[PDB]
Amino acid sequence: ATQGVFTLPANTRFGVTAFANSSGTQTVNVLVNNETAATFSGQSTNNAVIGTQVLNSGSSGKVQVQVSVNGRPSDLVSAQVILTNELNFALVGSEDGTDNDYNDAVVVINWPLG
Amino acid sequence: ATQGVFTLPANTRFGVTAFANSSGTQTVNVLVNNETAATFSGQSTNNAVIGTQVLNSGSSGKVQVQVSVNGRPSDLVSAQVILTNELNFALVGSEDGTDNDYNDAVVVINWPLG
Amino acid sequence: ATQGVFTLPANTRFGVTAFANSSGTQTVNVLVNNETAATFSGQSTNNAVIGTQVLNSGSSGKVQVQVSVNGRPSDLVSAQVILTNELNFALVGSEDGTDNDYNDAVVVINWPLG
Amino acid sequence: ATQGVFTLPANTRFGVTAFANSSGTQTVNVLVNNETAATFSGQSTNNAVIGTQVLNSGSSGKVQVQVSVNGRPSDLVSAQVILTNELNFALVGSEDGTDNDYNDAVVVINWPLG
Amino acid sequence: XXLLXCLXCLLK
Amino acid sequence: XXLLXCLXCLLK
Amino acid sequence: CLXCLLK
Ligand SMILES: [Ca+2]
Ligand SMILES: [Ca+2]
Ligand SMILES: [Ca+2]
Ligand SMILES: [Ca+2]
Ligand SMILES: [Ca+2]
Ligand SMILES: [Ca+2]
Ligand SMILES: [Ca+2]
Ligand SMILES: [Ca+2]
Repeated sequence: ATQGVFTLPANTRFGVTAFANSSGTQTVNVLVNNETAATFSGQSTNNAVIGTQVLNSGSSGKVQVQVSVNGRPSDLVSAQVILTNELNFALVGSEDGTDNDYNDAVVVINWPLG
Repeated sequence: ATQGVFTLPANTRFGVTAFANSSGTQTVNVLVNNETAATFSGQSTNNAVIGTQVLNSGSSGKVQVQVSVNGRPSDLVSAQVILTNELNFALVGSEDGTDNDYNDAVVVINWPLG
Repeated sequence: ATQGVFTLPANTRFGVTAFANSSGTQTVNVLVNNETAATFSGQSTNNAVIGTQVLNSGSSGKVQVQVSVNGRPSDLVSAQVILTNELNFALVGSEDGTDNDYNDAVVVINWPLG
Repeated sequence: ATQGVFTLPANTRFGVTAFANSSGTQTVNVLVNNETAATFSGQSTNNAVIGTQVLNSGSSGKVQVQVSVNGRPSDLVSAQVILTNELNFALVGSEDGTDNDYNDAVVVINWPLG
Repeated sequence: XXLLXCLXCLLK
Repeated sequence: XXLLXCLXCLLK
Repeated sequence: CLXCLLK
């Protein structure tokens, strides 16, 4: 199944934050209405924030996370969880290799903000 | 029910990161083995990262997140989510006021690292 | 924080199912648009389904789960989870006593159907 | 990434329950320690429970859900969610066709029991 | 179900 | 953040 | 692994 695609409420500001746990330099692309809205890129094996940004979900509300290392797409896993019917997390993990720890880039999307 | 308390695998390194969405200054305390291991502080209404750190879950693995604003404890919501039986997220929302958006301090714990 | 309250897409069919793990007889009430729409009841310490029913989320989409034992409201915990941006679970646990296993009545709401 | 595989605490009783939302007859197999422990089958487009059982996670704790329709394996999505650090759900959705509603067989695994 | 299981069922 | 933000920011 | 041994 498709992973890393979330339907947000339309026109809503949301946070996106990326952490790195890999020898490879991670590139995180955040797409909004099928166009690249943000791109983070960094390297760490110790969970460093390689990017954080507040974006707008746009008229469609559709947000997609894509991860790649040296042009190779990472395998994604994802889910969305909602706490007390209000606080939303969209969670992405990614594996750029063979050890299958799926933390090589970790992406957290949260809303609402403010 | 108790919220903000997670049993991690023992002696395991994890990432802990806090975001703020509130006019009030947020204080986020992370206890390991019932003792403070990190304290984050900051103010933002734009989802700013007010703290990020790697800690060790210790011999018990018990990790507790506490949130307060000018000394007033916030109401907490929390849950743990596991993706592909490997990638863990412990998630906390907090409410310091009356509007109940539960994003005033948002805390994300993730593991494994590396 | 409020638990057991979920905002489904309006006018949508959903399933609600309840399991029992307690010596006390569980009473699960499902409210739609703040009016009782289904009530399950039963006792089991072996996870017996005490009820399962298809309901319509109504014009508001507001679904509430309430659990009591012998007139006494159980403490509730809940979350919502979405898989591949389509499949929804609203999850409820409840505690009627002091051992805090929070399984005394377990309620699973899923959608879409069909 | 692998889906439908969960590491439970070893030698623990857990409930597993399957729902059907498809014109195709669902076959749900539940493996413990890579051996089939339970098999559910039924057809419904209205979320009928086609199986519920209590199983033991065994010495490894490894529980796998497999879904097929007339022998054709279904595409799986899955995650595990933990409430108040105690109540565990392992969730499976499956898709047997082209509409991608991933509700054709829905499987819920919950623990602890009793 | 043993002493406890009886008390349980009995009292509730 | 406007008259709203300023009050909030001031008082807290 | 030698590739990894260089990490
Ligand atoms: Ca990896
Ligand atoms: Ca890694
Ligand atoms: Ca608030
Ligand atoms: Ca807020
Ligand atoms: Ca109990
Ligand atoms: Ca119980
Ligand atoms: Ca389908
Ligand atoms: Ca279907």
